[PDB]
Amino acid sequence: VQSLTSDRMIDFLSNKEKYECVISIFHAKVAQKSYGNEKRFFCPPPCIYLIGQGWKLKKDRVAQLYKTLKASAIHEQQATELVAYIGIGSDTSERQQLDFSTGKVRHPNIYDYCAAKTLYISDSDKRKYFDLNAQFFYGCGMEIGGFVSQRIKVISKPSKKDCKYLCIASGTKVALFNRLRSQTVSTRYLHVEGNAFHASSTKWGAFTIHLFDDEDNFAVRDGFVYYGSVVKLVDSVTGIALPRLRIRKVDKQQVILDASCSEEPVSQLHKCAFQMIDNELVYLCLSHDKIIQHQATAINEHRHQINDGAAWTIISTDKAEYRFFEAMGQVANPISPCPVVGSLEVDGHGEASRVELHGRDFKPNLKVWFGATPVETTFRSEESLHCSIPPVSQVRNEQTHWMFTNRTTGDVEVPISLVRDDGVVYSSGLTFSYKSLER
Amino acid sequence: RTRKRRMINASVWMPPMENEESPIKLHTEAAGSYAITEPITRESVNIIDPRHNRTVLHWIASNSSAEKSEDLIVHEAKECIAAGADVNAMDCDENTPLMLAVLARRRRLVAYLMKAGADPTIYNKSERSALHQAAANRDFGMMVYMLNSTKLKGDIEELDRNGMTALMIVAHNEGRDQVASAKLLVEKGAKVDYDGAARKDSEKYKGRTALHYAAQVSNMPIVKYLVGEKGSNKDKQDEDGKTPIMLAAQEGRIEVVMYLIQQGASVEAVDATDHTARQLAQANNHHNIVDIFDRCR
Amino acid sequence: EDEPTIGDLNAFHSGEELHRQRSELARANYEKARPEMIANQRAVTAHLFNRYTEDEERKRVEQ
DNA sequence: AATCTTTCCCACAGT
DNA sequence: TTACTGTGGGAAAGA
Repeated sequence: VQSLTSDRMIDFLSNKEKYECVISIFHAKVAQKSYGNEKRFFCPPPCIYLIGQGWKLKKDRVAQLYKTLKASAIHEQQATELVAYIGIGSDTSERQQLDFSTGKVRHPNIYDYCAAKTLYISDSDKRKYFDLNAQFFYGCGMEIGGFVSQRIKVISKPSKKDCKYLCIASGTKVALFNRLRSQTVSTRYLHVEGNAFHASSTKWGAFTIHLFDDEDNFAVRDGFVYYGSVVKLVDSVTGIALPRLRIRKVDKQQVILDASCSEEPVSQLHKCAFQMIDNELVYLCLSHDKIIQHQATAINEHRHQINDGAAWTIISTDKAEYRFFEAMGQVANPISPCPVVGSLEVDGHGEASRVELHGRDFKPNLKVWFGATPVETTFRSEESLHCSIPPVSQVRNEQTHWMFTNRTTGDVEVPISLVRDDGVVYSSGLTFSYKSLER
Repeated sequence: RTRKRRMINASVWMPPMENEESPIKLHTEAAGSYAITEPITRESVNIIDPRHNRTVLHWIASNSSAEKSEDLIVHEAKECIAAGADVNAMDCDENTPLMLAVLARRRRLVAYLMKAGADPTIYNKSERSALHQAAANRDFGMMVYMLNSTKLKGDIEELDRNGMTALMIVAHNEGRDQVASAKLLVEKGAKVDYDGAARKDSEKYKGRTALHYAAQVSNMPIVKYLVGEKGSNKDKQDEDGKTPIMLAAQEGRIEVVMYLIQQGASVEAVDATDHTARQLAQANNHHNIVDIFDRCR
Repeated sequence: EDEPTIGDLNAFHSGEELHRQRSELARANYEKARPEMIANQRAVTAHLFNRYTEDEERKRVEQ
């Protein structure tokens, strides 16, 4: 029993950075089946990012365990390696291996990232959907966990001329990528590094694609993105965005744009470009691994000629992010069923107060912690937990004051957490506040 | 303003082209417990907003005037409201006074509050109508009362921040008024089998339908009301293609499993990843259930 | 008008009862097949390990 | 039927 | 160069 102690928790909650373990998995929301014996690699490719510096500490918590557990009488540098295998609704595929090896050449706050670009589903797999399967563990046969992504649809080929899996939705996430004539090596994906856009060869970014409505801050509506609609592309991580843009259709390097197109919803894996709002001749383009505007030629009134790398394939992508930290030394078991808190609700008054959490993979073995204050958690579904708000008095002390005490509105907002009755914190990232009328 | 359109703030970046001292005494009082003082005029209330952007009634509503100050609240409200008041102003968390009201379940205060031209409808940060909250903390009356404004019944189907409706939230919580709080809504003007359709559109809200939620870790009283009253096709699938049975089977509620089975709910059909009730129950190790399936056909 | 001030606080409670009720019952169930769970994992999660080493032994044999 | 989707079929441009 | 292998376009087969 390695239960969590108020004190230990503080040590964490205080320096999450020097502790926490983030691991995110980006992927496509639709994959193209491969026929017979060919292999049609998923694209973009599902890649896993290892975030935080706790991944280093996580190493040591084992490095000083393989040796400090050896005790008796070159195989060391091996018992600290990151072994990971990603796989699909595998039934006949071995389950591809991601690198993560210490002997890898590089070519911000990202411990290490790997991409699985060999994945593919055969027609022999007669399932309509399927989800990714990732297993992480250490060289020294030490476990970590096992995850699965959101569902992924299987498509025979991208239609030329359900609907939330075949149309892009107003508030969803996508990736925009460019390719060149029957080959791969030249694949670029719209991404954002250090507060700025460009076009990676290495990785791709997930961008929430908003449907502009009207009026920094702006109006966004609900509705499938239709060709010729003002679209706002926001990066999901950083926050950064691109100027207003009018997504538009394109066929064979030609920006097809008559009136009978605003009756066409942007299908998956189709190509298209974003023409500026003012100079309806300019298109968002990249001229060699760096994005810029561009004045492409005019041809008729119902069409337009654009540059090669000015028209890309849009595709809805999703992602998952797992945050976890070992309160007390690695645990015997793994993490695998890792809870993901969606939204936090509250209803009732003072003595009848109640907090509703929503999410996925909720195991009854979890206790919610308002900051450093555990509560009599109630598991209902593995999608929800109710819990009674603890009395303010018993949350922050002369020590926990500056951290739980909102430096702004002098209120008291504490970080919510889901805890494993085995000393492990699963940070919801949400926060409970207490309306305080002092100062 | 509606749920369909929101306000998204975010930075930006442009691509080149070529290379070459206040603490409102009135409020604290109102907040406090008993002490009613200071002028309660048009300038008193209506105009004043702190750091929570809460108006007097907001704090008055906050029946949290603990230490007990019973009936005065209803009155101390009626005051600032009859001395003029934006009976529909929103606080930090987009909560109309009338809401904080249903939150604290001050049905009386509400009653007047509405009469003062207050709109329940106006949902908060949690894209939740007033009726949701009623359901949120299952206060039967509180809703049976509010279900008299024409405009409210209008937003009967509207779904919250987690894409759930009236019953949806009802069926989700158990109790004895519940099964009636339901009979109410259905009587009021709500279809039993509503999946989120008016929303299949963008906003990623969708899937299930009442029965699902009940099914999902028991609430028998309702699954019985729904599959027994009339309707609810136990064979419906959410955006993950799940039959309540499944949901049930997944979570592990043998109790519900059996009823559904008994009523003729298909066990054939599979989810999105070609799985099925057993494989599910089986997958999460709910043998009790597993065997119940093999004990069938 | 002029009706109520609280609201059947004993439904809400009789309820928070039933719920805390299944939470405990369900805390059991999970604590039951708990090892069976960690088992199906303990193994399949290592089935990859010995699958790693032997496919990692190659880097050693060929040198 | 009228059209879309699914399964083939195959040329191109690299290894 | 000959052999082999992704990918994109397009005909043909089904839905």
